[PDB]
Amino acid sequence: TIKEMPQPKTFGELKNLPLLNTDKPVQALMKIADELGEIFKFEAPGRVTRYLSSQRLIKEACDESRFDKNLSQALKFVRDFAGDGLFTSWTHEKNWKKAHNILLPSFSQQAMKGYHAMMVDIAVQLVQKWERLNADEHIEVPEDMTRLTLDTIGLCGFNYRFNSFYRDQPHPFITSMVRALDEAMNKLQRANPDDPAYDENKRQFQEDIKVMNDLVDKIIADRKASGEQSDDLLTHMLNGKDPETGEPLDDENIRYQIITFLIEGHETTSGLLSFALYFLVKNPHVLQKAAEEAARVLVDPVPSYKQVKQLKYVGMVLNEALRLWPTAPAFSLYAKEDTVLGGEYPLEKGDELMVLIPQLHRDKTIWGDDVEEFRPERFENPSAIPQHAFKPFGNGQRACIGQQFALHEATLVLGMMLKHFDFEDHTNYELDIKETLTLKPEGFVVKAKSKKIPL
Ligand code: HEM
Ligand SMILES: CCCCCC/C=C\CCCCCCCC(=O)O
Repeated sequence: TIKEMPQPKTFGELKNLPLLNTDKPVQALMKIADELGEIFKFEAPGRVTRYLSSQRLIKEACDESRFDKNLSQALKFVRDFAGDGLFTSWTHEKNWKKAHNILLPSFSQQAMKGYHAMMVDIAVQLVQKWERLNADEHIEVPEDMTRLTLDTIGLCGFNYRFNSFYRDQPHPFITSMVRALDEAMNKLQRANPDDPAYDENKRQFQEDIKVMNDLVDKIIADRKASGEQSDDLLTHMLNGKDPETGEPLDDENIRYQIITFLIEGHETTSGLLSFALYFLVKNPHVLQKAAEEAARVLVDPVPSYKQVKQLKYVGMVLNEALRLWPTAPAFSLYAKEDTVLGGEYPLEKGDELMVLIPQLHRDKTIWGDDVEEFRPERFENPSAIPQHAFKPFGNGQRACIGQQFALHEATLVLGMMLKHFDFEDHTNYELDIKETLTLKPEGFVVKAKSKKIPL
């Protein structure tokens, strides 16, 4: 048969929408998953999506023959400032492919290699920021993670120096960028968008959207007036030609990929670093195993692309951190054509599936009776993991492009951190995940005793 689809409390016209009225809608969703199963329908006025929690359905939607990346309502609100950079453009849309072809070359094994030196530059500034601290003082973890991640993509990707550690308040781009994500996320719970009480908010949006674009204007500016032969993301953006179309990328699009890269390729990573340092601190053995591994690979003052390549264990910490709290928490798909999802559910073409990744990772029939446990080891043999079971980086062609960049910077700095530093959970931090589309622990702070080792 057709089963009728499960689906939570409705409120007349408001449908399900009053359910999502919260700061933590993805958490609220996980909860409703938990209550409802492996697939439920969420309907709001105008839209309708099905959330998918279960590996069985997921792998079925992960099939490119049947389901293309769809722009979820979130994305569409991100799309007002990201237009059609890779993140927030349809698959069937000239600029997507173009920018893939044009822009991928910047993520290949050799590029990783040149990027390395400049990662280190950063990860050093950090280590040093933490080494210059006095007794009384703690580190505000996800704040400083964010200082790292952003300066890194800046220099790696664009050879601009945000100079985040030269500053004690978060960076103007960070601030207007956060308020933009927060906007996109509230616009999702709005009964009535055109209400006059949201006028102060639309103004605030344009204000921050500008700040962001300003910084691109500074970035492109200073690439003009430069002794370059940079081989980064920007030179490719600005000068590659899509071998499929012979064409290069329009100014308008370039300026969307700049914004895209400066957001998506730093926020998700610092999220990880912080969930990572979280579970470490809450699990003092795991910390120790990985802090030792580390002592004995990073034998050099300053690490090296291959040195990072051996942090076997610390890449395992990271996968797990990402397994528990996937910091880009969902992707979206439409039905390419009418189908039936696991033999039970009739989809019309156009239908919006939507993958709760943090629930996908908690499918107990895949991972064991103990999903909520932070066990890096479950990542001893990559082999054992069924396909479509650990998708923290999306699916098929529509997949994190920055992936191996990300793991590489996390693995890098995590590792250096693990090596110069004793980390004391001084306040018994209880985990608070802040949502702004992506996820990041909030108010997570720690103390760091050095092992006075220079660099
Ligand atoms: C752990 C940190 C990261 C996580 C969890 C992550 C996760 C993701 C996810 C889930 C998607 C797909 C979203 C969707 O399919 O709708 C994605 C796509 C994308 N990501 Fe990441 N990512 C990370 C780091 C990065 C890095 C560092 C960059 C670049 C420097 C980056 C750039 C991109 C781009 C351009 C896309 C769009 C490509 C496309 O779909 O055509 N991400 N990433
Ligand atoms: C290009 C800018 C980067 C993208 C930033 C967003 C990262 C992941 C998107 C998360 C979508 C999660 C949806 C949350 C609530 C819902 O689906 O209703």
